[PDB]
Amino acid sequence: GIQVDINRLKKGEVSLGASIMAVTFKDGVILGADSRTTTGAYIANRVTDKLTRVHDKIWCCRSGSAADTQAIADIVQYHLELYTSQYGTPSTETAASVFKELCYENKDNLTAGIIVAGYDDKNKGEVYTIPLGGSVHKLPYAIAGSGSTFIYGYCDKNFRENMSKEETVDFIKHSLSQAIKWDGSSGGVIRMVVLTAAGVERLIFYPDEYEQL
Amino acid sequence: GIQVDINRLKKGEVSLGASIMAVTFKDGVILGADSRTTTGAYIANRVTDKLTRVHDKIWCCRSGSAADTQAIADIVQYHLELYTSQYGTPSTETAASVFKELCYENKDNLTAGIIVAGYDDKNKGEVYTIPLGGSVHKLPYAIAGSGSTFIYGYCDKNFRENMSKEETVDFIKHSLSQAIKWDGSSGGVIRMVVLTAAGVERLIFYPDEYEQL
Amino acid sequence: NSHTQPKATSTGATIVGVKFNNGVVIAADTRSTQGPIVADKNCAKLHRISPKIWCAGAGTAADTEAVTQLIGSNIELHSLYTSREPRVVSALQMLKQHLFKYQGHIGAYLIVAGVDPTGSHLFSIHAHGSTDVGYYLSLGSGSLAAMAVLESHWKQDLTKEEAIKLASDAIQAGIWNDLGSGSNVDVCVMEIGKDAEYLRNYLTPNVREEKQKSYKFPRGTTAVLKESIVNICD
Amino acid sequence: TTTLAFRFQGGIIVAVDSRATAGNWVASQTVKKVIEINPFLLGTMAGGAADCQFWETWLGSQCRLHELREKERISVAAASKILSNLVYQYKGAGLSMGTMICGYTRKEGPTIYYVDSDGTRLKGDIFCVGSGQTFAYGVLDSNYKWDLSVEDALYLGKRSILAAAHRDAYSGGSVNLYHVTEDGWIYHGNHDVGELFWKVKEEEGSFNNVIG
Amino acid sequence: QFNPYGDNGGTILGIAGEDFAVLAGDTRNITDYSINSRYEPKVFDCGDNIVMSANGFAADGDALVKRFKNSVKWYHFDHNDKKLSINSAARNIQHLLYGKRFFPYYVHTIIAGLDEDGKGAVYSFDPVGSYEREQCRAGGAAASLIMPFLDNQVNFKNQYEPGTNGKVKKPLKYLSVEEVIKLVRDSFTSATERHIQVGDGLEILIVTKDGVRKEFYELKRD
Amino acid sequence: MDIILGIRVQDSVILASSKAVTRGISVLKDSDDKTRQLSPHTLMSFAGEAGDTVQFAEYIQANIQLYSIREDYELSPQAVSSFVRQELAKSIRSRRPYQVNVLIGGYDKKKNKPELYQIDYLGTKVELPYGAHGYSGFYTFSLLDHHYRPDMTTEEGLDLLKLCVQELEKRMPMDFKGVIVKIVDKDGIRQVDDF
Amino acid sequence: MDIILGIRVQDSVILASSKAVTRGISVLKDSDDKTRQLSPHTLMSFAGEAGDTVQFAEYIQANIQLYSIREDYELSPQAVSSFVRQELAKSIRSRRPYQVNVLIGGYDKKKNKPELYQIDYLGTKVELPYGAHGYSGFYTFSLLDHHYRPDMTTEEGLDLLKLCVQELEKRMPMDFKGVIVKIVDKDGIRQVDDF
Amino acid sequence: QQPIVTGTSVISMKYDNGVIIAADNLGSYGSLLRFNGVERLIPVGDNTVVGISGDISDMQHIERLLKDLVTENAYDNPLADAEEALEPSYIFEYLATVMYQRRSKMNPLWNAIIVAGVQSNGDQFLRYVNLLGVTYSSPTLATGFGAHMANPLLRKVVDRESDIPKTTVQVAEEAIVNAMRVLYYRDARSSRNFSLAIIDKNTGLTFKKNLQVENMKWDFAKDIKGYGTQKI
Amino acid sequence: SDPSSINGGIVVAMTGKDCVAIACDLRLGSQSLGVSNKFEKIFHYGHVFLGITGLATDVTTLNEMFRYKTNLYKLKEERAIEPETFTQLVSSSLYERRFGPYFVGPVVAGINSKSGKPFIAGFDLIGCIDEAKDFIVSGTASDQLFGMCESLYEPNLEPEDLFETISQALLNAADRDALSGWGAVVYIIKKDEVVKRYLKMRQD
Ligand SMILES: *[C@@](C)(CO)[C@](*)(O)[C@H](CC(C)C)NC(=O)[C@H](Cc1ccccc1)NC(=O)[C@H](CC(C)C)NC(=O)[C@H](CCc1ccccc1)NC(=O)CN1CCOCC1
Ligand SMILES: [Cl-]
Ligand SMILES: [Cl-]
Ligand SMILES: [Mg+2]
Ligand SMILES: [Mg+2]
Repeated sequence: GIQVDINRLKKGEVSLGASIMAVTFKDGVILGADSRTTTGAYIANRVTDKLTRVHDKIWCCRSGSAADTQAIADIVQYHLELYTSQYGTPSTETAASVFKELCYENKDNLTAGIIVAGYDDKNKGEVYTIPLGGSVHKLPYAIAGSGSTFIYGYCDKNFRENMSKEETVDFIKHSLSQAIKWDGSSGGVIRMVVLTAAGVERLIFYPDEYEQL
Repeated sequence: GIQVDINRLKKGEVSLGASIMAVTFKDGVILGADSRTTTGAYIANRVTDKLTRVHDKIWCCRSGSAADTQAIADIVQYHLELYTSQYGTPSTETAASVFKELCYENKDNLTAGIIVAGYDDKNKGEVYTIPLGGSVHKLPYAIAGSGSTFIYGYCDKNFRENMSKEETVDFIKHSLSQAIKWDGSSGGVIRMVVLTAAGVERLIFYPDEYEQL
Repeated sequence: NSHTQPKATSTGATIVGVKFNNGVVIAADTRSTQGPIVADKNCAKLHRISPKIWCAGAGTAADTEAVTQLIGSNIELHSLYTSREPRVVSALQMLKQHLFKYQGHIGAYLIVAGVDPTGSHLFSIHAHGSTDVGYYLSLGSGSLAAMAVLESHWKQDLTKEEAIKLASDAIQAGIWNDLGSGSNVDVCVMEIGKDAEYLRNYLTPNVREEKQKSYKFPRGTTAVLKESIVNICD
Repeated sequence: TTTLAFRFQGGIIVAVDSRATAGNWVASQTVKKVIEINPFLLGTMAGGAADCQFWETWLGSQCRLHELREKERISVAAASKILSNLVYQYKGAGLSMGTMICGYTRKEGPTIYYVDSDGTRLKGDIFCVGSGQTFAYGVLDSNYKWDLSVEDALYLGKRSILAAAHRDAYSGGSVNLYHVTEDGWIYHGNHDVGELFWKVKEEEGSFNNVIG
Repeated sequence: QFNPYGDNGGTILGIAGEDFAVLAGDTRNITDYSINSRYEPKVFDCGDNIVMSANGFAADGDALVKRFKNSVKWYHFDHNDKKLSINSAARNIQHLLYGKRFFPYYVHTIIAGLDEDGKGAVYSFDPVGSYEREQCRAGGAAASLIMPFLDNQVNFKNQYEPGTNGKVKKPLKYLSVEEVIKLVRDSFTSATERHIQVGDGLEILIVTKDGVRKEFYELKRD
Repeated sequence: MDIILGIRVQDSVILASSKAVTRGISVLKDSDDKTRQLSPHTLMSFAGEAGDTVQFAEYIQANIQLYSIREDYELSPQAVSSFVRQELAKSIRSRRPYQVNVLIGGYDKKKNKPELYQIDYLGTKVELPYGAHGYSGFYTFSLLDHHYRPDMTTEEGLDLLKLCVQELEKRMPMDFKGVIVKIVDKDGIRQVDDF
Repeated sequence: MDIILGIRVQDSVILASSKAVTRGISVLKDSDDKTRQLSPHTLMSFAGEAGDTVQFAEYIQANIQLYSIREDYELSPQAVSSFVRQELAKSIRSRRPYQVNVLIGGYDKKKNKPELYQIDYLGTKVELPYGAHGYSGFYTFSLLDHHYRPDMTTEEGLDLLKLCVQELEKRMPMDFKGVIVKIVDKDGIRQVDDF
Repeated sequence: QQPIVTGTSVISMKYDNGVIIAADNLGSYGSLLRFNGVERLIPVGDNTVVGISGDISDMQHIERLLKDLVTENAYDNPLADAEEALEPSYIFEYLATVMYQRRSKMNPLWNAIIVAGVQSNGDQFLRYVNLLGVTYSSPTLATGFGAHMANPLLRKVVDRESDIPKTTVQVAEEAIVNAMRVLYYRDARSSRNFSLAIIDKNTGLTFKKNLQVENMKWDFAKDIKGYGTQKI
Repeated sequence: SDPSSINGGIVVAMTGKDCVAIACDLRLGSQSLGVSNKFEKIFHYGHVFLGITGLATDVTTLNEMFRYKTNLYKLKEERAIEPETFTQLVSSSLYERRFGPYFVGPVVAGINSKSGKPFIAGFDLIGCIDEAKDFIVSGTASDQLFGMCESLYEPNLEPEDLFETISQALLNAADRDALSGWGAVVYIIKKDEVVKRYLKMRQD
């Protein structure tokens, strides 16, 4: 029962309670997220961007504490920029390792549920999930945030490997639509980020569309 | 989270954390449930019957405290038997009202999440859900128990009104299969009870079948 | 680290920030509270970080003034070092990393706004070190009263005069409906290519009415025991 | 509060302050802390204002019913015991009362009874009750003799309250004096500390700690 | 865990003259930092030339006033329509309050009227029933702000006759109804400035032998 | 519960200090001297937490004696009291503060005046005509407000002190086993053996 | 706290009880008699929670006096002590128990023997040659183990008692303002006025 | 004791000929938005509407009391549908009595309630009561988040008593519908679907079900990137 | 165990026509026990005046600290510190102890020697500056002082009239507070003369 994750948060701090997911597919990987930020039952920001760049084609989805995830993501971006200056482009695994190192070594003072997703040319699309404990788990797709509980059933039944871009976008849209519908901590617009060899594409979807799916 | 549902229980008492649901359809209504009973992380009973008869064609699904739900169901069965002796067959609404009265008036001392389901000839299949507070909610279908959180997404997307018997059985089987897969408090066999004009039919489904759905 | 001071001043407030065509505007009320008591009836909640970057502050009054001055000091030295006009993202980054380091014990909640060579910017910073971006933002005890107005009347492509009207209307909603906020409305407009104009007491809708009586005492009313000339000179 | 009453050659002196507080907030400077039960019986009040005020006016009703039923004025011992038996029934419930039942009867003579809210009931010649009781004791004990005159005894009682009013932050306002004889109680006026302190300082030459 | 009390703010003020008495009180009702109502009266005519106000927790305040109004009604029935004197009303209220000694009405009560000699009277009560007649009393949220001002202006405290070396005090005298209303209006405008829970409007109830008159004044709404 | 008193008169300062040392339900000693001589014309009495009192008193004593040797000069009572206050003012914000209250009675040879300072464990200094620490003050202050005069002699001060001790012996709950009295004047420090 | 002692000798029972009544930092009274006569040859001393002590003592006193009138006969000390114990044994499991400890000293006229019973607030009765309640026992028991003999006279018992009071006055933290001593024997109850 | 299944804000205001009241159709189970078909406006007769927030089980208890009150009033009452019909002031005072009695037994009905209606003489009635038994009246009234966000907006239309005759039903309903949108933006336990009720002295009771929040502004979200420095 | 209300005390400051006034009570107690009636809470460094309420040990410590700092200021700057500058110095010094603060409520008062403008200011315990045209209050009877000042105060009072207003504000506030009173001192400050008066008040 996951009131406990919220329970870990510092009193009166902004909460990211979220509906975040990353899905690998034929051409690469797609990250998806809602846009709601809460302070108790008040929505502090209804148009938040929870998908954040740590490198050109390595992004992450943030959940848990807004402050903690931002501080971590900023440090990771710094590490990978310094890595690139010396050793060239880092692997998605390398990025996940830097995230893990920060999350694990500071597991008591932090509340950060992060999904790392990136595109290599050799390794194609990859997804690593990092829960509260600071453990790393490489998966075909990953879901996280307060709203993810409501779509474990749906996502497990509907996920297939080697999907197309349009299919994966529909999979993420339908999933987050349900997570938003049931989770009060999730809502607003559905942001998405597409990572392929072609480049980086940002997508957005509004309530009027996804609510009536 | 689910904790404050389980945080309600008295220390050391048997827990009925569950995956229960009732679904109306063309010919009547079907009740469904898992068979797991826990004391912490130990499974006290792996073959429990959570579907219980309060009248010929009025049954209920039990979740929460095993002791509390049993005590309530026994009292309701007594009331409806006495009702039948004086006024004839009670409506499903009447049964739900008796459940509510006990749950609401003793809301502080009880932990009982009950789904009531019955078949009239006039009213056909009906489903009433009664959560912890003691409120009543009449619905086309209902889900409850610790494992229901994981299938809100799936059930909302897949439920249709006026389904057939075979379709409804598949809907319940696939749903509870997922709830069981993700919820540690749920498991064992999937029991079902079919309520129609034809009569009462009991169904059972074993892990080897439903796990690999 | 000390887990709060109750004695420490922590004013109720309504501060807002609104983006427009060629810049950004911020506004605030002018009430400072001590518990239920109004300590200052006309304080200035709009602070200067740099000439064209300004900062509205709510929460622990000492922490907002102290953190805005410290970062403003370091921004000035940074501007001199780099021979460049300071950027809003630099103030944002320096503020959040400071606030995060202290884990929320510095109770500063800020709306940062300004213009720089990159353009016009509007951010909010919370005590624990999280930051948000927006076209319209509100903090303080009257943030909900203000945000209600902002959600009702805000649109894309606001003019300068429309943004000032929307901002002051949002502050007024806080003044009237929130007990933590009151008195006057301060405004600061930061347009691109122009000097930032600080409009102290832009509105004064809460003037004290004439008293019914004068309480000037007859001379000699107070009983005195001793008089003595005090030496202030050397 | 500060209240006292002592026994001496010429009867009983009773003296009280008039302050009432709610924490550090001075709520009143003009509270009557002596209750006039009957022409021969007095009661002092210290502790919870409502508790004292309510139950001592109730005590007066019980004393009236006694003299109607028995055709005779109630004894000081019996009156004090009605109050002490009442508060004992409420023991643990959180009543806060520090009282003194002072009076004269034929069979008893001049008599003083200390009665508090935790059930204690004591007969005695000298008692000081309240937050400033220790301050009053200091002056009273060091100047007390049985052979004091009515004039000197009245002053010592007044001066002992004044001492407490000065030092104790939760005592002050004004001094109420009473004198109890074989003929009943006699009121000896309300004395504001505002004027009384300076009058006493000048005439007595005391209070040298204060800037004159 | 359930907390049965709440703070509805506001402040009240009673002053007594020679042949009259006033009972004022602001009309603002609040919870925490929100305004519930800008005009919610809490000073009531209770009959028999008695005005009453029970400031603090409004639910308990309303319950008490309601019960006292009813007490007046049954006093008439049981005692041949006899007029309830202000001193008798005061004692009756003490028993109402002390009746709930172990689950109190969280209110500061003030009543005002004329005594049996036709002279102005103000009585004030604590939450559990201790009462006292006074010339002057402020109660409620801004009581600590207003009360010392009244000590100075009504009872002329700390004021001495000029030139008398602080020996002769300023003599006590009754104030006119015009002078009293000036002090009330100045008390409430000052309290509105410095206390957040006080404002919106002021309602004064004046009590003379002729009856009960009302006066209303605007206050700052911030 | 530990009694320490002080009375400044015309030409001297008189300090009285209880003799009892109690631990649990046992009076371990009834002849304890709760004072240290800081300098020939400066005396400090003390009371508070066990151990802390003597450790603090002796630490101050050592520092004042070090100053006297270094400068071949006696520090004024005002100077000593300010030094003591600062040490307690430091102490209160330490990891483990000294829980000690003191009275400093001294005779200033330059001014030819007696001086009495009352300092609590927080570092709160006040010069007074008469002073006391602990529960003693609740009785002695009001008593001295009445009976004290500024122009009294040393003998009148001792009778005034007897009046305090009598009152304390009458109304205090604990048996403090009498007091050791010491006088500080122009001729230095001496003890009254029969009290 | 309060001091109540008891010594049974050859032909009598001697009870000693402290005179002090203390509340807060003030000794309100120094002449209090902490005992009640239950019957002509039975005396009960008491100590404990304020209010409870006297309320309990008088309640027992009334009940024993009622029995005496009804039967025109004096109850034996053993019978009285058993009655008192049962009342305390009921009390301890009540909503609000009597927090009172007692000593019952009596002379049995049928046996011609003195008897001393010690009962605590729980209802724990023991017959003893010497007894004490509270912190007093921690000193007096070992002292009496040494000096007590069973065949002592009343005068020898009073000297033995003086020895206890002296020790308590020396080593007890609180001033209990001396004791009131009473003797119970074949001729009834009497008070020693000079102690 | 605590609320389990809960209902959020109830908002309301007066206008020239009557009163308007609204509330969304959500029954929250903590952070879970569990029930979506919950009606929280309950009409009593053809002249009163009771809007209830807080514990839904306690709301259903109050429903039954009001239902039973209509029945009881009809007993031995030939003028039950005329002069001796239930007034809004009667219905409110009953509820207010119950709420204060329950709090006084340390067993409160957890709710916040607003009784809106029109009296027999044409006067507008609008008054609030909650779990503590606290009551107040005002031209605009709201519960929960509504108090913080709706009231400010509704008071811009009707700031004092004298603004009531100047406010038409069209203007008033527009303000209410706007307020419901703002609550959907900013209240984490609110839904898009809601019910609205108008009680007019001339046209009577109009009960509107299955309304939705519309004309929402979300387009500006696409321009918002990152949380500070991020450009992509 | 609330540091700000163990010893008790009050300070108030006001402005007038070309003048300022600052006043304080004389009480120092230990909760209920009154200990000293000579404990002044107003100090001065050159022409700048500082009043301090709160925990007495910190009042003393801060006086000694600001005497220390203003003396070094004068030696290096070769001039006396001004009220506006001193106000900033007090704010800095208090916030330096942010997470272990002095439990005080200081109040600055004085006239700028260059411009001649009357100046007053107040602080919380961690150094938040509260500037005001009219008046500043501090101490255990701050609520009372706020009430008295708001009603009695009017702008541009002459030194002789200002004395009466501040004195009446302090006295009547102190009499409604148990931990304040026991005497009072009022400073009237003109451009180049300063008068100090001790008030007669009730000694309870
Ligand atoms: C000296 C002065 C102090 O001990 C005397 O002992 C006097 C005795 C006289 C009055 C008989 N004692 C008090 O003044 C007494 C102190 C006290 C307070 C509370 C409990 C025990 C002792 N003061 C009071 O009782 C005040 C009297 C009012 C001011 C007239 N009353 C209160 O504080 C009340 C009621 C207290 C209470 C007791 C039991 C149950 C419920 C309440 N409380 C309030 O008024 C609360 N509040 C305080 C701030 O102002 C708004 C109201
Ligand atoms: Cl964020
Ligand atoms: Cl079971
Ligand atoms: Mg399982
Ligand atoms: Mg005093």
